[PDB]
Amino acid sequence: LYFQSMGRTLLSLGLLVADFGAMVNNPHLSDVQFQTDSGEVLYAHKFVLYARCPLLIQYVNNEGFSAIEDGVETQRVLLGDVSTEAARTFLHYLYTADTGLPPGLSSELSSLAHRFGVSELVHLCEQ
Amino acid sequence: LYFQSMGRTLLSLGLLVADFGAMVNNPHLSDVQFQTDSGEVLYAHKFVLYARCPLLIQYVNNEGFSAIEDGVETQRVLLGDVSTEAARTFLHYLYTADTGLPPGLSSELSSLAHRFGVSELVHLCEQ
Amino acid sequence: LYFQSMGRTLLSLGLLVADFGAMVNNPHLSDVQFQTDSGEVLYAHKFVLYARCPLLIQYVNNEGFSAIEDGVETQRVLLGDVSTEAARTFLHYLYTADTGLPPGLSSELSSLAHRFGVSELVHLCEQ
Amino acid sequence: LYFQSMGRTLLSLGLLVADFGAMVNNPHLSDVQFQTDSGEVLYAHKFVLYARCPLLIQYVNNEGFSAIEDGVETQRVLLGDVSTEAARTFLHYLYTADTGLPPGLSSELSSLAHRFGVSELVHLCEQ
Amino acid sequence: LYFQSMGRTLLSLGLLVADFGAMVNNPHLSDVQFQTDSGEVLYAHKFVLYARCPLLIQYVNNEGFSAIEDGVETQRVLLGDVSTEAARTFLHYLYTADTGLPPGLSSELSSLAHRFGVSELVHLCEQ
Amino acid sequence: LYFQSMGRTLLSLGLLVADFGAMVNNPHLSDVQFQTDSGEVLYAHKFVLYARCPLLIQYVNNEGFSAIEDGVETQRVLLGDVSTEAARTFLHYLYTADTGLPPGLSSELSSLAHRFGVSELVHLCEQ
Repeated sequence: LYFQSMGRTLLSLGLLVADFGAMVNNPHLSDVQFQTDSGEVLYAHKFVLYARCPLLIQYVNNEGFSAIEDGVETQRVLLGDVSTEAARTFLHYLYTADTGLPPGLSSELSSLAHRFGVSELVHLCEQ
Repeated sequence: LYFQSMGRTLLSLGLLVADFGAMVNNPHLSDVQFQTDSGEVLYAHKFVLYARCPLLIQYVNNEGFSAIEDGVETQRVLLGDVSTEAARTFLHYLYTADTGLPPGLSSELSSLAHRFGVSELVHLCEQ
Repeated sequence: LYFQSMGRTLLSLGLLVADFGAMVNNPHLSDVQFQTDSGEVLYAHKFVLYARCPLLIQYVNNEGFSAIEDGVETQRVLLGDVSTEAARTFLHYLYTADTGLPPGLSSELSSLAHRFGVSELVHLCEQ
Repeated sequence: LYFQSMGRTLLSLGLLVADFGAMVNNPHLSDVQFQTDSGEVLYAHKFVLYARCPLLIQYVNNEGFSAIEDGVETQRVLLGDVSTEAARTFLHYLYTADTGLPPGLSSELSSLAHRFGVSELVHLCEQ
Repeated sequence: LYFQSMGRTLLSLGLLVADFGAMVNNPHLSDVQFQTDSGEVLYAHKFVLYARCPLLIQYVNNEGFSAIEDGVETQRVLLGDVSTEAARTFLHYLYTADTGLPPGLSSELSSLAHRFGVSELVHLCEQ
Repeated sequence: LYFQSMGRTLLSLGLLVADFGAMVNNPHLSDVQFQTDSGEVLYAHKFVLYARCPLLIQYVNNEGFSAIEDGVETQRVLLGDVSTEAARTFLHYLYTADTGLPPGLSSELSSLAHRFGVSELVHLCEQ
């Protein structure tokens, strides 16, 4: 039953990526956030960062700091020299593995990918 | 939504082939049957034969003849010089496009495929 | 030989769906037809309906009636409250498992799918 | 560049599922845990449960309670009438969408899937 | 690890076809060339022709002749009655197996494919 | 016609890899060969090496030397510190992109892959 079986497999995986995609920049259950030079804040989740990107969660733990936002404590991390759109796309990749990266952002993404050791994303950007 | 979309596609196609597979040698709605030299009768359906194999439905219409089985009229067709297992497998291919052909049968199948112009099945058998 | 093997598999399945697609609304070997409220008649084949959709063939057998068209007897079935285009698309799905459903029809299709228990098509329509 | 592109896509998705798979029953960053009738505790992460399974996170929030384990506070939730292996497999599905479910567990899984509205997993279990 | 494994597989194959594609009409290491009726010369490589197309390398060996171009000896072969674009596309297929054939060329390609026994390309052209 | 189209695509690519696979260690049209420390000679083809592996063809051109074998001149290259089986597998990868590498050879292959810059093969070996 190859077609039924592969069909179920792809469908399940598609639901999973849509489900985690809905958590990108989602303040619900967010325990970490990134502030970009524009002042914009991007909500994230240590779960994803730890699971997907050891250098990034290390940076969060070392360079992040306690902040109160709307009466709720979080770990804020400054993420400088990058557009908010590029930062958001980088998080989207960690959450969803989506390879459809906007070509206008490749330079930034590759810089992010490089800084935090996301080899696979470097390759996406070079290609 | 590539994964959801391809998943749904493969799943639907898998159901379709399982559904038509259940009609192979199924006397329900059968309006044609093949008698092999062993005396065994294989039930089939002109719908499939017409849609999938012009040379076979032509042979059915030209060489077939009226027969009564259990009080019900059908078109019986003699299909000589082939094992029942090979004939059954050939019908299975017309109904399901299943390419997993038992290697022990390839010579017979290829002969059937050749006689009735099923090019694609010839190729499966040579390979 | 994965690529040769999967290639042959997809190719065979593609031929099968094209072959059965050519039977949609095809009066040849048609033993059942649907009349829509517009007066348009859609030719079908009990083979497909029985194999693919138990609730639909049950409705055909229970609610259908004998009709003579061009001197030939068939089972006519009234299929009300649905456009001919939606009915035709529903049959196309039963014959081919094609998931590319015209978005303009999704409401009708979903109603058809629901009425005749085609779960998979309900899902296609919701998504 | 279809093959390079689909290759990169599947590879990225494969890394993602392996990365999240490593978080199944992983106490690191765990903010919720399930206690089964055997007394065994399964570590989980509200991030996944919220994103993937609304009925389960609702049950966690409503029926869960504060617990201290090794001096650290978490939300403990009793998950009765199910083997630990079945519970663990259910979490594995929420984290990874893996469809390769051990057949010995299908009855339990289907019961879990049903209770928490994971339609897709019900289907996997029936098939 | 199906997704990682198939991903690596497709990616490797994609690199291979891009690498050999870069050799189409590439004079580097060319030991055979085709002259079309326009006077245009197409560089090729006996390696590919021998491996992929027995009738073509046979024609090269039988009908080709020694030629000096820029002080370097090669085997020149006249390839008449075909546009350079069609000849180039035919070579591209032998080097890369690319099935995306420009529809404007199908008649020529099919003639080439026929003359040199490239069954698979005949089929691409008919379809 | 997705299934017919992808089927044709995979089938063509499968033929291509089988065709080039038949050239691995094939003395026909061989213009370069590798001698391993066991004394065994592996036939190769500069076409492939140039197209697929710049560092390897550079090594061939710089370190290779003229040799006469059975009265025919070739470029012989010493390839030390590696088993013949590992060397042969490395060539097989350059010719076919086959990712199914024998696990017993991964250390050698990775050393070869590293020495000649075949990044993709390094990754196959680490995984």
